[PDB]
Amino acid sequence: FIQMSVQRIVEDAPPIDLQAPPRYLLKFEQIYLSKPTHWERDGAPSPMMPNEARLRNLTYSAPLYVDITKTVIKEGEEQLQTQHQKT
Amino acid sequence: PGFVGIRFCQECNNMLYPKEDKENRILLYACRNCDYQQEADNSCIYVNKITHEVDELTQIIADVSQDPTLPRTEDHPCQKCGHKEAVFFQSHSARAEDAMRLYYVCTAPHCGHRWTE
Amino acid sequence: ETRIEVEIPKVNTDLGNDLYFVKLPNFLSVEPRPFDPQYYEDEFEDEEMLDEEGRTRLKLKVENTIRWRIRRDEEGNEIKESNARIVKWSDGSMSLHLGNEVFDVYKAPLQGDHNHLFIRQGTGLQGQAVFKTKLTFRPHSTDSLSLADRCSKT
Amino acid sequence: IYKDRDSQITAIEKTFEDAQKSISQHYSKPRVTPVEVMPVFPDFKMWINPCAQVIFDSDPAPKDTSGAAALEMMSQAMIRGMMDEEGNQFVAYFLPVEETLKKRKRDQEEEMDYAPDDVYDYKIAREYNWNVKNKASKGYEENYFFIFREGDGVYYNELETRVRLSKRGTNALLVVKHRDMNEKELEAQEARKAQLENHE
Amino acid sequence: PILEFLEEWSMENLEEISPAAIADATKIFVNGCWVGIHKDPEQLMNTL
Amino acid sequence: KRHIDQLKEREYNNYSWQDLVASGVVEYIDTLEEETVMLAMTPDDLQEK
Ligand SMILES: [Zn+2]
Ligand SMILES: [Zn+2]
Repeated sequence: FIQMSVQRIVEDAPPIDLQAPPRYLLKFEQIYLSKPTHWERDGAPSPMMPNEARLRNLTYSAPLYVDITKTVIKEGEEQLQTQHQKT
Repeated sequence: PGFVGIRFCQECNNMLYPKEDKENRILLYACRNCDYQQEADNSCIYVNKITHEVDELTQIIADVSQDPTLPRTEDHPCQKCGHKEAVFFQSHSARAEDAMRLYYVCTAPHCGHRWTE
Repeated sequence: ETRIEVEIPKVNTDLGNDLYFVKLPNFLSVEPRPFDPQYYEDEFEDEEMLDEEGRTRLKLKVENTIRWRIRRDEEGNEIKESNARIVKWSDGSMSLHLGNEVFDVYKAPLQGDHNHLFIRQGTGLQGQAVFKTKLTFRPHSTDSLSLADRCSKT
Repeated sequence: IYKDRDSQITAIEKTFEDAQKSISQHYSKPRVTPVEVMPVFPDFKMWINPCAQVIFDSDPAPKDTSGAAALEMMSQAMIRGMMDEEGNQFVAYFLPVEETLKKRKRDQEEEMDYAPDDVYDYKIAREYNWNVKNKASKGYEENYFFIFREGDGVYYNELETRVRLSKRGTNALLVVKHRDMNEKELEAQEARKAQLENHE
Repeated sequence: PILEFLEEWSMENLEEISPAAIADATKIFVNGCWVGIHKDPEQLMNTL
Repeated sequence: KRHIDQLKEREYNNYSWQDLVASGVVEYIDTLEEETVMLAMTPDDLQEK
């Protein structure tokens, strides 16, 4: 599931096109996964070990990131393709 | 008599239905969407075999001689080629009440002779 | 008997004593060109597009690749030096020593398969030998798309 | 570690230095001594010849020739492309006749490559449909075979072409007369020899 | 990979054949899709 | 017997269950395929009788 199905689900999703004229694409490209991590208020990273998750009643989970490319077309088929990485 | 198949129009390839020649008293198979017609030869437009005396040997296929889960015997050599080994089995088909009868198939490749005893 | 007369060149081979079929595992690679530090072209795959999975694959490819180089001995003679050595042990087992990494070599009979060695000559293939045994390599011991910890929460 | 070009070269050079360390004791079993330590080199001699892996669906050995002779017969078999009367291309599998095997043994014992005036007769054994996969075909897994030459080393060679034969009355005698290599074939051998040389 | 091998082998696609050939041939299903027919099922099973 | 010999030393030689599957000596059979299998309970069933 982690290694194949998440990427398949993301890629199979139809890109979203919006009309207010200007139009947008917003295609999701590739997924990244970090290791299970906890941040306190300080925000300093630390690996969340399962025993700490049991003791502090945390969820043992990993953050999921995706590459998103946004393109805008208004006139003259001018492409404003911009890419947001690790969203 | 046996079952009477169906005929297809030579033009539209649709099913031909039976009609009679009122003036000539002859049986015709006549299309119903086009205007094709034909002269029948069987004269039997319908059959219904209640007793269902159907031959199970016709349905057996010789490939079952390759099934490793079938029992094999060396006491019923096949007439067609005299090979000594055969597989045997029952009919296992609905419309078979006294279905404990055995059927035999020769295991020699390229013979595939089916029979009963 | 339709006699088809074909003029084909005689291929003189030397297949030594033992011929083994080898399916290289994904972690072992062969570089056929000789290693010359001056002429050694590196992969240098685009840093950018690699993922942690690719990097572990690249690292494993650098250390576990069979290479050979030409070194000049003191007397100027070109001696071919290999980076891999196969040791025949007294018990009959073979281990592949690649640098410091040891891979166990298993001799398995290619039962059931009919792998033959042929040589392509012109428009035909000339048979040379039949593959009887397959070698499989395994690291001798267990002791032989991810991302790094995000610096800030999200 | 191996982020920089220079760091990769040093690590490879370190592997060559480590391979030069004499191997005296088994890495795990103290009572097991190395009988023979052989370096692994590419096959500098046989690389000139394009080797193919042929996978037969069924055993190609002639039914009647069991044992040691079938392996020798199969090791000298010839496959040639044949066009049926209908233009369909099939591969005929030819096995050497007993007379050819004796003539061939004479050549091997007399260290003569081929007797120029000797006709080596091959008899067609079976006709196959051929699937050929070359290095350029998408998905070709590069397979190697290792040759153990006692006292010299272990030599690896690539299987550039994979031919899978699937089973499809032509008493065809393939009459082979050996000739010397033409210039074009020799040039092809040099091009293959150059793959083992560091392309300046 | 299995579909590639089957096409590569002697299997006939379903659009290529004529319906007359189905009667005596072996239908081939992959993950429930009827993908073709074969004339020599036994040796195909041996190969697979 | 040679497979058993190699497995007895799996600690050292690293010969594992995966090598049995690779050498085509063991197979995974699901229920549908089991419908077509002729299965011996023990090797004593293969002895001639
Ligand atoms: Zn009609
Ligand atoms: Zn018979």
